[PDB]
Amino acid sequence: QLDPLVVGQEHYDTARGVQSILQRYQELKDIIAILGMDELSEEDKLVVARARKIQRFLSQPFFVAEVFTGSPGKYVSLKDTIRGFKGIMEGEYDHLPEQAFYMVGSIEEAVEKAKKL
Amino acid sequence: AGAKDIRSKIASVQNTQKITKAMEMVAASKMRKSQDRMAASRPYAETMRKVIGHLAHGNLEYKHPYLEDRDVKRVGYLVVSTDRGLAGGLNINLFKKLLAEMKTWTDKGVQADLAMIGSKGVSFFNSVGGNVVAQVTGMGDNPSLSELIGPVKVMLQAYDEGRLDKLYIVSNKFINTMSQVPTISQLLPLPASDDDDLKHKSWDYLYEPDPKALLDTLLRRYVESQVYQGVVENLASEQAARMVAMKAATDNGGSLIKELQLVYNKARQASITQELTEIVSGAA
Amino acid sequence: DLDLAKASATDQLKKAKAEAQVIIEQANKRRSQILDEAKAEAEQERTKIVAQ
Amino acid sequence: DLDLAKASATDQLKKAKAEAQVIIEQANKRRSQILDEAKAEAEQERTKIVAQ
Amino acid sequence: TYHLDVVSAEQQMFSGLVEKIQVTGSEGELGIYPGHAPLLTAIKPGMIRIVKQHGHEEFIYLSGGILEVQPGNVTVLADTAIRGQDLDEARAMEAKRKAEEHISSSHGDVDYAQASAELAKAIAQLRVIELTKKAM
Amino acid sequence: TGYKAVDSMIPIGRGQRELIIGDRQTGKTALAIDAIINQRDSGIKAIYVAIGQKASTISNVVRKLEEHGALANTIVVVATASESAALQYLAPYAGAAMGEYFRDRGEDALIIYDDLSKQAVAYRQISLLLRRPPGREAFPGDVFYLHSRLLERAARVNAEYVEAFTKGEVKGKTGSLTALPIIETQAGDVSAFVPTNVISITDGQIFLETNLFNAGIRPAVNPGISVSRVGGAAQTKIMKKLSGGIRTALAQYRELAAFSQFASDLDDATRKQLDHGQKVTELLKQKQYAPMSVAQQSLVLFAAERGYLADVELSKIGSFEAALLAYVDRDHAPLMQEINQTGGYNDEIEGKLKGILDSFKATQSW
Amino acid sequence: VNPGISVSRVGGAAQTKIMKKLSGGIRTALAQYRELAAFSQFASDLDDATRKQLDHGQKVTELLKQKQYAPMS
Ligand SMILES: Nc1ncnc2c1ncn2[C@@H]1O[C@H](COP(=O)(O)OP(=O)(O)OP(=O)(O)O)[C@@H](O)[C@H]1O
Ligand SMILES: [Mg+2]
Repeated sequence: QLDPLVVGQEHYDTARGVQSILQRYQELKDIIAILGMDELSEEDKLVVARARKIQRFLSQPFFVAEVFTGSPGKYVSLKDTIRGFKGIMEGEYDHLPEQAFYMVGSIEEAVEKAKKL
Repeated sequence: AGAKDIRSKIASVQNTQKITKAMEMVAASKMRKSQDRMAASRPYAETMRKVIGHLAHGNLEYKHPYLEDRDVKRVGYLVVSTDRGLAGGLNINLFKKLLAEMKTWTDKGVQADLAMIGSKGVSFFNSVGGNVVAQVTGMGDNPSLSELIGPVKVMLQAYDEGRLDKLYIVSNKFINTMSQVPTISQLLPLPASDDDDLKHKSWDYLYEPDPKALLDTLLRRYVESQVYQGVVENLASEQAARMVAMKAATDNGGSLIKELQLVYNKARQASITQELTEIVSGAA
Repeated sequence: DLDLAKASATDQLKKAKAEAQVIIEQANKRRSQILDEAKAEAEQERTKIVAQ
Repeated sequence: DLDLAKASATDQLKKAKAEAQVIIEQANKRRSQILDEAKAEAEQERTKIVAQ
Repeated sequence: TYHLDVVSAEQQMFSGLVEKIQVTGSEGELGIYPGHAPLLTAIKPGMIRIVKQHGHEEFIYLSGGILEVQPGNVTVLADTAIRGQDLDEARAMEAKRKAEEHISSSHGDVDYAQASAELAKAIAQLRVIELTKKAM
Repeated sequence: TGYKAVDSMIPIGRGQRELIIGDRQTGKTALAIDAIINQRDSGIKAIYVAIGQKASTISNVVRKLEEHGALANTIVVVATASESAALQYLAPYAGAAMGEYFRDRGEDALIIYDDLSKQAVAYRQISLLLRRPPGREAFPGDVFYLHSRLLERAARVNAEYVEAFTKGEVKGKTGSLTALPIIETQAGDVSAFVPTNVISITDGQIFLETNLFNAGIRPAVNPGISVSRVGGAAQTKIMKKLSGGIRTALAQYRELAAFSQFASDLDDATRKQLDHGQKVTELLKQKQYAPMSVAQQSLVLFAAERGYLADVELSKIGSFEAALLAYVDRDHAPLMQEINQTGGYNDEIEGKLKGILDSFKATQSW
Repeated sequence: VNPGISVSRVGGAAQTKIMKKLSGGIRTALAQYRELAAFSQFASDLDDATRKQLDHGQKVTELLKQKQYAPMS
């Protein structure tokens, strides 16, 4: 069911963009390992950070995992999910740390954690 | 064993063989470009060496420290090395030749100092414990002279300041597209020329402003060019050595495919029979 | 001025072609809208006639 | 050579003005073709769904 | 006319036939016509004018060098970067510091890096020997 | 089949047996039902035999067949995943008999057997439940003679055979039945048992590659490993002329683009082959239910082969292809008619197609 | 013991809170070591940033080794 005709072009484009960013990061990972990060081009040094933040943001605290972690769970609507990923890929959050996205719910919790962090 | 585990390894060796073929192709192109850049560098050194030979060994031979054999108490080497792996034995052949010639020197009780081009030589000589005193690394495909200036300057300053009494470059000579040899050659005091410029009897230069300062600059620039040439020849030797090494690795992979496919065939036959025998013998 | 005229002709051509493309994409959006209206009408028409 | 330059510049500008007017007129033609075809398909789909 | 070479330590810069040149020798401007007597001089950083025969004029920027002229021939052993007592001492100072520390840079061969890492992952943990009964 | 990739690279003839083979979820069923839908407005009658399919797939298939109007042409034979294995094993033979009725009367039929591998599993179940001895992978001994005696019925029969069978009621016609069996491989191991049997039976295979399918290359036909051994004898002349290079050009492009990843700053001669291959590989994909007529495919391939892409080679080649089709459909329909009726190719038609692309490139946008 | 190929589905629920606190960095250090393990056969081609992870994961692996019949409190 993941095609534009049933999910809409916005959802399809967001998903394909996330996959493309993560694939490009998986490519760059070995150049980073051998050469070191300071050799990457300035647009690749941005793909790296944005992929690393995507890779954090799609983790999530579950209500039932609380007994494993103590932290409360979060329920995220599909609208907030698309809004968050579509914002991250477009650079609206290039100013936040990476750990601002780890184990958060909606992107509002990301900005509020960074403000706290 | 296991038929699937072996087929997975067969695929992984085929993928390795493909990577090594691509590396062979890339190296075989870089070698041509490098050995043409090698030929683009001859005229400067040749025409400067003819000038130096006219000033130094011709008529009215001027006196300079670099020209004459002062007594030796310590020795300096400029060592060229790669920044990269997969080149075969090239750097270790060169460094073992250096350590042998440097040990022969230190039998006589003389001290030795090293300046390094390239990261491999830095790593090896620090593991060995050599006395490296200057270095440049990360030359890549693009060796500049304006980066050689530094370590050559340190070794020239140490010579004229009277510390170093002999100066060498240590490098691989590119000879054939499959033959390269590690060599040590003397830079300073200036090697003797074979040719005699007695046929330049018929003329002399209008030296503006004055010959002695001009001969000083000429000798400094010539040592620099001879070092740059030794770097570019070693870089083309690196590309050819990587080409040959990746060729050999591709043939080793191709043999290992045969040996793994034989083991896979035996495994899948044994699996077919052990299954069909269990089925047939189970039916009372 | 001969080479400036060449740059003016090429700019005029590319400007006109991009200006035509915005007209075409406006037609495509209109088509998508009017077909969605026709579908939603046929959906309601079905629900009424099958209840009857 | 300046008189030749003026002739060539004016001729090429005349060609580019004609080609721009052709491109945009055909873009309007395409747009009209799309909008007619969408009207016909709007009824073709509606009739299909109601017969279904 | 006479033959002119402008040669750097890296690559050649000019090899045409010339009617005259103008240079700034260290001891002043200097204009070489055909047949000029043998001469040797430094030249200062700055432009050289060539007029190729048939009178075509062009300007080449030189970071310095040595000019040497011969019977029917001339050459400009041009430097590739600005040279000086201080610049060269700064470069030697950095070359010394990088060796007194153990700081090293990264080659720019991204192609070698890609192929090296793909081969390093591909060759890892094959277990191909002992699986293959090759002794060696 | 209405697919640019197959109709150019892998031509199918009336009476051929072409194996649609590939891993799970790579467009096998889509490619088969789009071939059926293309058969609408041809003399060919279509049959779809679904073996072991879940009922939702069959519901969707029938809705799409009637939606695109192809259903009035075609017979649908159903043995769903929950029905007794006897019904699944004996289905394709019923479909083959319904098709052979048309074959024996001097008409043309086309039949698709969906998952012959599921028929082989249903025959294995029914065989083991009767205590019959097993074979290489527990499949009974005669599993080859299961698929063989089915696929050998797909044939073209000469006019004397149909004349004698129908007792003289039809004289000039030759009958044919065309089979497109589908086989599902696991991780692309073509050398499995049932796949290498069916590959030893048929006259070609359309190998569908999963890593091309996930990269958005749909349909994901893999050149080189896929062939038609009947070949250009079935192909129409214009398609045979235009398509001669495309398959080898694509295979060498793929190997060169595999090399490319390790070689930046590469020769400017291969830089052009590796662009033109990347454009042709971008051009040959198309949307789910859009079959394309021989004239539309022919002129798109003429555009690709005679260099008219190289400026638009940038991007938006999909919009270029759609606009080119709509332009040619507006003006030069008498030529599309000539091409669709005759399939012939002439220096005069070559000049006409040059004039079409020259007029399109100068005057339209995408 | 081969970590990472070996699983416990009980996890920290069966650990003292000091152990549960301290174990997560061990898990992440060995996971990074396992990912960066391949490059180890070409260690001095690598960058120092990844090198510090590679030689840290070796030191953790060396720290887990333990003699028989010496239980630790
Ligand atoms: N040309 C195409 N363009 C876009 N989507 C396609 C195309 N072909 C197939 N798909 C989509 O890919 C999916 C898989 O297609 P299909 O069902 O034909 O695969 P399959 O191999 O027959 O499946 P299975 O092997 O599981 O029976 C479907 O959702 C289908 O809509
Ligand atoms: Mg399917």
